[PDB]
This record gives sequence, C-alpha cells and structure tokens, in this order.
Amino acid sequence: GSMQNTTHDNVILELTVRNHPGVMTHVCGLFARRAFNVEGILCLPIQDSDKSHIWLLVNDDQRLEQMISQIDKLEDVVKVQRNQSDPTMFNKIAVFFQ
Amino acid sequence: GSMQNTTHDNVILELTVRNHPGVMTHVCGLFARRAFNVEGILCLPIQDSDKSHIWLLVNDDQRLEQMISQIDKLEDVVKVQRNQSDPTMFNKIAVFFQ
Repeated sequence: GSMQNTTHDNVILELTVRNHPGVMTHVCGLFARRAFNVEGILCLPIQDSDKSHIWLLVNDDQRLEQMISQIDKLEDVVKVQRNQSDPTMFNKIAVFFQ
Repeated sequence: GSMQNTTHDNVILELTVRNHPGVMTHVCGLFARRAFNVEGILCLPIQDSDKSHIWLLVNDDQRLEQMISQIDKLEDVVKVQRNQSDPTMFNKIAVFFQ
C-alpha cells in the first residue's frame, strides 16, 4: 500500500475484456475513484478475436477488491483474476505475448 | 481499419503523463468517443518521479489527430508524440524499459 521502493507493493490484476465502446475507460475509472492511480498498464491485444487482456499494476487497498468485484460485473470483462505478484510478470507476458 | 493482412494498421501514440487523479481515464475517454477502441496500451511507470509514459496502439482515423491535439492540452500530459510505427516497438520498449 505504501510505494516507497517496494517492488511487490503493487498487485497484478488481470482482466480479459472484449472491445466494446470505451471499456478501457471502465478500469481507469475504478482505480481513479479508488484512492491512488495505476502504476503500469499492459493491454495485450488478443489477436484471435475482438478482445484484449489487461494487467493493472496497482498498490493494494481496503476498497481495492470491492472495486474489482464491481468492475468484474461489467459484461465486457469476459474474465477477471487477482494475482499478488511482481511487475516482472508484466515484462514476461509482454515479451512472450500470452 | 483492423490489421487483416498488415501489421502497420495501428499508430504508436506516446504521451508522458504525470499521475494526477484519473489521467489514464483521459486517453481511454478520447479513443472511446473517437470511433474504434485501443488495440494495445503500454503504461510504462517512470521510476524517476510520479510519471508514466503510455504508448497507445490505435488505428489512424480522420478525427484521430484532432483528438490527440485535444488530449495534448491536458496538463497531466507532460509530453506527447505521434509515431507511425509497428506494435513490435511496443514490445521493444516494454522489454528494454525506457
């Protein structure tokens, strides 16, 4: 929660959304109104269909998971998973493409 | 309009924003109301300060650059550049971290 230089102070919040008009605005809106902004975003375009899997690097909060539960109910979110992991994962999946 | 047999259908729109409350929502809002959504997003956290440099992979449009000119006027956007390049650049800077 207190981003000093703590690498794993962030959390890897993945959600596979399909591209409905302004679905990127949904995730950005939740973390905006939360408390603190997103550190890093990885919207990896799923080439198979009209989809993209986004990893949100954001520091954990008291409201955080309640707001994940809210954004999860949006029908653009095809999938949503909460992973307590490092921003090195962000690099790994960006370079591997999966 | 949707990379069917090309890789260069998109455009690499970089903007170095500093983390004011809900600045990620600004870029997502512009491409939402534009016509077609963002293909791929790379919000690379600038570790030096409270900033992040985002590359927006989106296909070029008639309104596109007019809307870049709009979002550029927002004071969170510290820097903005329009580059007609490939999504391989997205990978390159994600893995190199710059």
